Amino acid sequence: QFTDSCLRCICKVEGCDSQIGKCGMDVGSLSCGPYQIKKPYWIDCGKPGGGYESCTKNKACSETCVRAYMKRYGTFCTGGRTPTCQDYARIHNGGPRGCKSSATVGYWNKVQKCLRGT
Ligand SMILES: [Cl-]
Ligand SMILES: [Cl-]
Repeated sequence: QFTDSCLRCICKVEGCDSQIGKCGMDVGSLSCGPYQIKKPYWIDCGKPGGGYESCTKNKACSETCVRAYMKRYGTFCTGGRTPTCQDYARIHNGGPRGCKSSATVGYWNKVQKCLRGT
């Protein structure tokens, strides 16, 4: 299962409480809030909340979205194998195929340093 420890370390790498109420475009598309959720991710997690900006600026609604996204795409990305936090963090960063993409390994390494207290 996608755990609170996994979620917390994804939050930390994305900016977490410092991004409550905030959106930005510096990553290359619009990303909002403590988990830096983009609009297609909010569509894919089931459009929780009052709207994209309303949900993803808010920590609790963002966590509803992330949890739904991991439940929906985790075993999709792994092809049926039980997912781990490595898979969940890599699909947060890279999309539903992210757990297989070399481009998300660096992101997992940052999450894993949080899980190790580095
Ligand atoms: Cl793991
Ligand atoms: Cl790469």
